[PDB]
Amino acid sequence: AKRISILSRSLPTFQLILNSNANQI
Amino acid sequence: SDRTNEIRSENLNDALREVVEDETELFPPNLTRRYFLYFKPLSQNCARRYRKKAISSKPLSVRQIK
Repeated sequence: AKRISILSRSLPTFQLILNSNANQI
Repeated sequence: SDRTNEIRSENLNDALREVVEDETELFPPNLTRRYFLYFKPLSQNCARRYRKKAISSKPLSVRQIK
């Protein structure tokens, strides 16, 4: 994202949100 | 050059420079110089021509230096 912002013109750590469709205990 | 090529590869001419500059690690200026730099005091002859007072070319004793 750092490169993307610089080429497409203070960025915190990015959050990873996991979504899944599989086994459910 | 290497990183400019690799950045052009993924295809995410001015901002390219600013990207490459920050992305890379280089040898700083000091470890690539080879010359020395000294200062030569202001001559009294030159300071008496253009009407200036030369604090530098005035000699001094060892007591007078505070």
